[PDB]
Amino acid sequence: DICFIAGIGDTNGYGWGIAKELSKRNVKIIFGIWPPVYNIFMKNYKNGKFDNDMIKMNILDMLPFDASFDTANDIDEETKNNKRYNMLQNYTIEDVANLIHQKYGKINMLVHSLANAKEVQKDLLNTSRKGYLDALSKSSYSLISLCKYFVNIMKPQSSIISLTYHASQKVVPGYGGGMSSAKAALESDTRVLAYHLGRNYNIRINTISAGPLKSRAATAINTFIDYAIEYSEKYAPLRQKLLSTDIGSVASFLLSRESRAITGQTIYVDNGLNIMFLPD
Amino acid sequence: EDICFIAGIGDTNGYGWGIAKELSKRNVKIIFGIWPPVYNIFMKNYKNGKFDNDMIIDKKMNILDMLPFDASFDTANDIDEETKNNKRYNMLQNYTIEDVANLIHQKYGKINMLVHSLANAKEVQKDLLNTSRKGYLDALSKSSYSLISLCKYFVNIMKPQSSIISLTYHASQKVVPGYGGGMSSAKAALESDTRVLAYHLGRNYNIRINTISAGPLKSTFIDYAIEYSEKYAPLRQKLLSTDIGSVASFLLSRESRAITGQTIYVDNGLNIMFLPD
Amino acid sequence: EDICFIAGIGDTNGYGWGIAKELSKRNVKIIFGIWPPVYNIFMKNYKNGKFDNDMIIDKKMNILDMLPFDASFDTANDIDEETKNNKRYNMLQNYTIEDVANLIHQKYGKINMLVHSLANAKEVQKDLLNTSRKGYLDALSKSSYSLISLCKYFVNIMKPQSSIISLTYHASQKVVPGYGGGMSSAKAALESDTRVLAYHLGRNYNIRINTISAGPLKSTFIDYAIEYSEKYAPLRQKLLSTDIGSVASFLLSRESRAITGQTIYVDNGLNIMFLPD
Amino acid sequence: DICFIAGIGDTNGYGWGIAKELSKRNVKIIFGIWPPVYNIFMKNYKNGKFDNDMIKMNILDMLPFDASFDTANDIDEETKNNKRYNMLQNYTIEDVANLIHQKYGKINMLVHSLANAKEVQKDLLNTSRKGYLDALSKSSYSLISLCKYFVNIMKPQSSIISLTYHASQKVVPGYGGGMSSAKAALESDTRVLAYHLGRNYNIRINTISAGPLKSRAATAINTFIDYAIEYSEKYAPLRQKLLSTDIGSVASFLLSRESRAITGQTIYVDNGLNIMFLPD
Ligand SMILES: NC(=O)c1ccc[n+]([C@@H]2O[C@H](COP(=O)([O-])OP(=O)(O)OC[C@H]3O[C@@H](n4cnc5c(N)ncnc54)[C@H](O)[C@@H]3O)[C@@H](O)[C@H]2O)c1
Ligand SMILES: NC(=O)c1ccc[n+]([C@@H]2O[C@H](COP(=O)([O-])OP(=O)(O)OC[C@H]3O[C@@H](n4cnc5c(N)ncnc54)[C@H](O)[C@@H]3O)[C@@H](O)[C@H]2O)c1
Ligand SMILES: NC(=O)c1ccc[n+]([C@@H]2O[C@H](COP(=O)([O-])OP(=O)(O)OC[C@H]3O[C@@H](n4cnc5c(N)ncnc54)[C@H](O)[C@@H]3O)[C@@H](O)[C@H]2O)c1
Ligand SMILES: NC(=O)c1ccc[n+]([C@@H]2O[C@H](COP(=O)([O-])OP(=O)(O)OC[C@H]3O[C@@H](n4cnc5c(N)ncnc54)[C@H](O)[C@@H]3O)[C@@H](O)[C@H]2O)c1
Ligand SMILES: Oc1cc(CCCc2ccccc2)ccc1Oc1ccc(Cl)cc1Cl
Ligand SMILES: Oc1cc(CCCc2ccccc2)ccc1Oc1ccc(Cl)cc1Cl
Ligand SMILES: Oc1cc(CCCc2ccccc2)ccc1Oc1ccc(Cl)cc1Cl
Ligand SMILES: Oc1cc(CCCc2ccccc2)ccc1Oc1ccc(Cl)cc1Cl
Repeated sequence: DICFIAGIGDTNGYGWGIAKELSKRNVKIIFGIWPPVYNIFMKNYKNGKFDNDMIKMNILDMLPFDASFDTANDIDEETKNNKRYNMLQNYTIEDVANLIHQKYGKINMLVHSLANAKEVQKDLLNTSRKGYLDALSKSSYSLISLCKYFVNIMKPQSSIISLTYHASQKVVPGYGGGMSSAKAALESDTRVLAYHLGRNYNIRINTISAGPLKSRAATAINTFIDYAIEYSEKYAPLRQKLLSTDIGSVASFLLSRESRAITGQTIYVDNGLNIMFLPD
Repeated sequence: EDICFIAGIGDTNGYGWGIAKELSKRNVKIIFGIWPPVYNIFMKNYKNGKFDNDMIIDKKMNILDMLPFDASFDTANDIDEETKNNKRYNMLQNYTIEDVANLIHQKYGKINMLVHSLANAKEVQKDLLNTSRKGYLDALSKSSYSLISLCKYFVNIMKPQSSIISLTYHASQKVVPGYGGGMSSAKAALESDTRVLAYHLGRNYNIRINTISAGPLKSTFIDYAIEYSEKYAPLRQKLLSTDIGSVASFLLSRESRAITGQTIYVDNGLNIMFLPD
Repeated sequence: EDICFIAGIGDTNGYGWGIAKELSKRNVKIIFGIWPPVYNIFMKNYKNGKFDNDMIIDKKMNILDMLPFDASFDTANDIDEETKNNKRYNMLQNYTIEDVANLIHQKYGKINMLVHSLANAKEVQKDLLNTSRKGYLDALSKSSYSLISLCKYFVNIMKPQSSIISLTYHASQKVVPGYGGGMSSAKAALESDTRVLAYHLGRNYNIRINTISAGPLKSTFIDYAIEYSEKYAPLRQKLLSTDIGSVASFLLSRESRAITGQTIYVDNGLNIMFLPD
Repeated sequence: DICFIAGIGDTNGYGWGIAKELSKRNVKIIFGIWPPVYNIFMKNYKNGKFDNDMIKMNILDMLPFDASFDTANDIDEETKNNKRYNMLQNYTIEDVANLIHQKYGKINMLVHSLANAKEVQKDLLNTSRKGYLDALSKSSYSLISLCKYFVNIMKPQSSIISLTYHASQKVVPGYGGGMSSAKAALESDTRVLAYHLGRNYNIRINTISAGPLKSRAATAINTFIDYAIEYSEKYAPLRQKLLSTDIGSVASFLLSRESRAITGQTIYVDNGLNIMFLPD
């Protein structure tokens, strides 16, 4: 059992919570880390910062990974030469697939745990074409392409999950930049992918619609997350605090053979908030 | 020590059984609630060892008890004289929803898992337009309200962070000609009630409730459904009662503590398709 | 010459009226079906001119007839002796669903528009978990099965390409605490049945059926709903009974010939929101 | 009553059916026409080809329009110089808005009736990043931007509609190139837009999920439409043939004041096919 986790940058997000829970079932974890935060994440690892947070994880490997790039030929010269990518290799999608396959053979688990939008702070009406396409490229297409290259290094009857948010289905003002659009496309693509992957590969794919968690990404939005969290803890059917390991144990289930008959689905792990119409 | 009450088994050929089997792997103690008119037959078969092969898990299914259980009666007060006189029922007692909760609580204490696994529609063969008021309401009574009454009465005998599931079918959401008698209507109400119940039980007791929308299991038209499913579903493998079982087991465990009010599809992904390919 | 039967009016303060008004603009002849216990009061008020202002369209609403109509009885056969004896009912006749279809057909011939605009739940004040089996099934009987029985009996007296609508509410799909007694369950069943009925009626009679999910109209918690709606809905204007009326008119016309089996939201867009802003 | 129809190229699609139905209610129609097909469409108009099809429409104007371009500054040099754009002016989104406002003042109706995807023939898994982003840019973002520039030349209480397809919600193999993704994003964006447009502008926006129609675009897909049409006519609850004027009269209703309380909605005009699970 080996899982590649694409999109972890610290211990405060869903990626880490998923890693933690998979470790409990003795799953081998490989981190794919965005080069802008790659070095600091490494430094904190060896300097034992995450030691309190790993309570012990089985981290097979930690690789540079940028889901903007499908192959080495896609890397633009500027990025190629950038201070933070300098200096790094094999971080495209095709490249990490190959690298992982060489080091470890075929894997059976894949987690898409990333999203990005340059103009998330703008509302949809005010988002540029460029910002909107960026959101879809990094948050949605990246999943499709992740699948395309990893299906060849995955066995049957492997499993894939991604993370989404209810703003795709119902209006959440402030979730801007085309992020709502990107989540809607990703939830749709999850179905279409589940069809092709199931038929041709006997591989499963689902997505988890998570509730609010105060992560790096969540703060990128101009107190929105604080309100989100506070509103959820007040109005959700379940009033417990939502933890990243709550999503993690659900991710672990979806990735395991116990969920062998579930595919193409959007599964809500949000203390039930999604079921509410009117505040209390 | 976890205990699960499974309401609605009649043989080892349905979802209830598949759910019992998977739960047993987690060392969950099982209590069966069985429709009185087939209770004695079931006990006989069980005694005659007909289920021995079905019970093997190198682990035996630990069946704590098997009780007569009728989802159409809420309390002793609701038993009509015609069933009181009735052959089968005459030699059985304490089979109303409240009576069974009291029995279980008395004999074994509080439980923490509840499975609603039962449906009945006396006119399931007639299409909706030709279903009588009597047939429709019977369908709703047995298949939908029974869930609410189960929750009403079993919540008092459940631990906090307990979990509840029922079984539903996609005919509630999309048209399946042949799934008649108001069974579609009953499933739609059940999925809606699952949300409303999730709010109440969640806020007032910290108890979760979800429903599993299952693909076809041979437990006529069922042969069509199964064939069509196996031809057109994203996943080619045969859908097993234990495929639903392992999902049920997870929803009933604390691994799913943040999931409630949901309809979870366990159907090889058939629900996602629009047109045959 | 188009004729629409509107089942479920009691005053000029609800959706039924708003729908009658808008249809009148299209020169549709209106027949009202009125719950017997308020039939006489309604006739009196109508006679005493209490509705004259409400009827102005420089066009008068053309009310072809007003008949007693009870959605809980399918045929003369279903009338229980307690209602037979009953004060109000005693002096009225032919108010069962089949009886009214026969009357209308006899007096006026075939119609081509049908509106189901009625809901009743005797325990609407209790939350779902505390609703009795009796209260739940009453809700389903009056609010959901009544639609099926209406279609069953009125289809024989309708022209081809006729059209049918009912009224529903979003509590079926998302939790609205306070909308109790199984009204949420009833609405969920009604929206599902609308699809199943659309298939049967569409294939067998080329008749369409849809439902309108309406926002709140003051016709307690309703004051909350209306206030919340007017604060948080995408559209600020007040939701009028005639906002539902004009949508109903369109769904009942041939302009919507390719729309059937749908739940159409007329609620200022409130349904699309997740969190208050 | 003036309506701008963005995305008509002949009389065989939904745009024309919508034009026809709006004319019946005495609405003034302005066509926005993709420059690749602009000249031939004009030529056929004056050469009376469409005369049989206009049975008489009130065509206020016919303008070159390319929804790929938000402003003149967005036009790339090659396109600017292309044989078919040569030669044409004011065809960006900002430009047609301005032009229409100068000629006619403010309008009250807008129809987004276009879609495009370079790789529609490929299935999702095999779509490139570039193809996928093209689909979203032309089919989805174009609506957002159309709204952004037209809201200023529209009165309250104006109305906007677009066209979508059920492949966003359920799997339709063969609807490739990210078109499924684009429709899912567009249905989501319709909600988010309905919120901002309703609150700030008292303007409505909805989308029509249409059934199959043998149009130019529909044939671009590698007999798929023929099967679609044939399957729908066999299995839809309503077995009448679906006409472009069936959508048109629904479009007319949504655009009119009769639908003043409907917004953010996906309305199915498809003889009811969407409600079916199992074939007959
Ligand atoms: N936090 C929430 O409230 C919440 C709610 C619902 C869904 N989600 C989803 O969960 C997922 C994880 O987000 P999170 O909340 O854990 O924040 P996070 O910051 O912990 O995770 C996002 C990670 O993705 C990485 N990343 C961004 N762009 C990348 C690229 N081009 N290549 C590779 N890596 C890149 C970042 O380094 C970052 O660490 C996201 O898909 C998000 O949309 C989050
Ligand atoms: N089999 C399928 O293809 C399928 C698909 C979707 C959903 N389901 C659902 O799964 C659940 C279990 O059914 P199944 O398919 O396993 O068949 P099953 O026979 O195993 O389960 C139904 C059981 O309910 C019991 N029952 C009937 N009336 C009762 C009453 N008044 N009181 C108590 N119990 C009563 C019967 O004894 C029967 O054994 C049902 O709720 C059904 O709607 C089944
Ligand atoms: N008002 C709202 O906020 C709202 C919102 C969503 C849906 N609805 C729906 O609109 C429909 C009309 O209700 P309304 O809000 O206009 O109030 P209303 O009083 O105008 O309509 C309900 C009518 O149904 C009649 N009725 C009750 N029991 C009956 C029976 N057994 N037989 C025949 N008729 C009976 C009553 O006389 C009553 O006048 C209902 O179906 C309701 O569920 C209302
Ligand atoms: N035909 C169907 O079966 C069907 C079904 C559901 C939805 N739809 C939708 O209806 C809408 C109209 O499509 P149709 O089927 O009528 O085909 P169509 O070819 O008649 O309409 C598409 C038009 O959009 C124009 N267009 C394409 N790219 C453009 C750009 N960059 N700028 C401006 N114009 C551009 C084309 O010139 C073309 O005339 C589309 O959104 C389509 O997705 C069609
Ligand atoms: O996909 C999500 C969803 C949430 C929930 C936030 C809820 C909320 C409510 C109002 C305003 C903002 C956010 C938080 C973070 C998140 O991931 C995001 C969003 C945006 C970017 Cl650019 C990156 C990432 Cl990782
Ligand atoms: O809830 C379900 C769902 C299915 C799925 C297949 C049923 C089907 C499929 C196609 C056509 C007709 C019927 C099968 C059985 C089932 O349980 C049913 C249905 C009806 C009654 Cl009266 C009781 C039970 Cl336990
Ligand atoms: O079907 C509906 C829907 C609403 C919408 C508001 C109701 C509401 C909102 C918030 C809290 C509680 C109730 C109001 C009235 C209504 O009709 C009802 C409801 C209940 C019964 Cl017994 C009859 C009828 Cl005619
Ligand atoms: O949005 C749609 C939807 C349909 C319905 C086609 C149904 C179908 C089924 C199987 C395969 C292909 C198409 C047809 C055309 C259409 O518009 C499209 C689609 C793709 C492009 Cl590139 C352009 C346009 Cl205008």
